[PDB]
Amino acid sequence: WAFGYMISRYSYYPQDKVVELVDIMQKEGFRVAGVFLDIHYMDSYKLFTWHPYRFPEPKKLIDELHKRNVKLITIVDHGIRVDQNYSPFLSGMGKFCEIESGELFVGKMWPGTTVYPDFFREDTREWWAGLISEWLSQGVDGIWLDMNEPTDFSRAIEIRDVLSSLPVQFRDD
Amino acid sequence: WAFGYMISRYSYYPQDKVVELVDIMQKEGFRVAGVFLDIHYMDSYKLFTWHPYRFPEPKKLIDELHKRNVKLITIVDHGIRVDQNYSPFLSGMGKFCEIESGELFVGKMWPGTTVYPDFFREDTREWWAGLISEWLSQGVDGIWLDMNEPTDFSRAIEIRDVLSSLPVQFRDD
Repeated sequence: WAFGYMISRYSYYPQDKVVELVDIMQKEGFRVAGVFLDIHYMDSYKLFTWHPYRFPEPKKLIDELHKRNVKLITIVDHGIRVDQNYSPFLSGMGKFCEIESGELFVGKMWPGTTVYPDFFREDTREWWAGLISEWLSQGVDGIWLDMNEPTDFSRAIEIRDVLSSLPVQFRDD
Repeated sequence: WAFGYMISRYSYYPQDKVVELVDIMQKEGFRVAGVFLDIHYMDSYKLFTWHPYRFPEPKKLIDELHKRNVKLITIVDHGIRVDQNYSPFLSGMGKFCEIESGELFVGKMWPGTTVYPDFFREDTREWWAGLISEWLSQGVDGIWLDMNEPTDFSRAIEIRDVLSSLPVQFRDD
C-alpha cells in the first residue's frame, strides 16, 4: 500500500473534512491508499498532540479511515517545543542537543522556541522510539519526517527582527 | 529699558504664572525690565496667535505687566503653518519661498508642515510688517526673531522616518 495513490495537503482539516474528501475521492472512482496529515493537526505545532478543535476525536477519524481501507500518515517534525507543561520536553530533558559552551541549543521552529533531540545518542533514540511507538499505537499507519536536515529558523528570524524596519530585500541564503 | 534685566524661559505659562513670577521677582528686589514669552504662548505654534487655554485673556496680561512697569517681548518664528484656516497662510499666499521647479517650498518647523515667507521680496516684507504692526498694537513691546538662519527640519525628520527603528546612532550634521 505504500506504493499506492496518496493524497496530501498542507493541510487537510478538521477531521470531518478529511473523511469527507476521502469519500468523494472513493465515490468518484479514485483508489486512495492513504492520506497525509500535515502540521495543522497538531496543537500549536506540538509533536504528538491533536488540535483540540480540529481533531477532538482522533480515535474516530482513525477508525473511519480504516473502515474505508485508507491508511493514515502523520507528519512529525524534529522540534521539541520549550514548554513547561509539554510532556516530550520534560521526558526528553537530558537528551537534547547542546552548544559548545554547555547550554541546550535553543532555536526556532514551527512550535516557536524549540530544542532538538540529539539523535546521534543511543538513549535519545530509544526515547524517540518510545514516543513514536506510543503515537503508532493509536492506529497511525505511517510517519512523515520533515524539516530533518536538520533545519532551524532562529538565525533567519533574528535577521528579520533587527532589519525589519529597512525597506530593502534580504539576500536569500 | 532694552538694556535692563530680562527674564525668560522656554517657556513661562500660563498667563497667570507669568504675572506671579514677575511679582515675586519685584517683591524680592529684582528690577525686571521685561519678560520674554517663548513658543508655548502660541496656539499650536501658529504665529500671531494666543494659546486658547494658557493665554485666554492676552490684553489682561499685557495691562498687568505694564502697570508693573514691565515690558513684554514675544518670540516670532519664520514658519507659516500650511493650514487651510490659518489667516497668515491665506494672506501670505503668493509671497512664500518656492523651489526650482515652481512649487512652494514646503518644509517642517514648530507648527508642523510649513512654508516660509520670501523676505527678499518687497511685497513679502510689506505683508510681514503689517502682521508685526498688528501684533504690536495689542501692546506687545518687543519682537524676538528665532530660527531665522533660516532653519528647516524636513530633511532631518526625513532621515529619522526612514532609519527610525535602526539601533544606530545618527551623525549630527
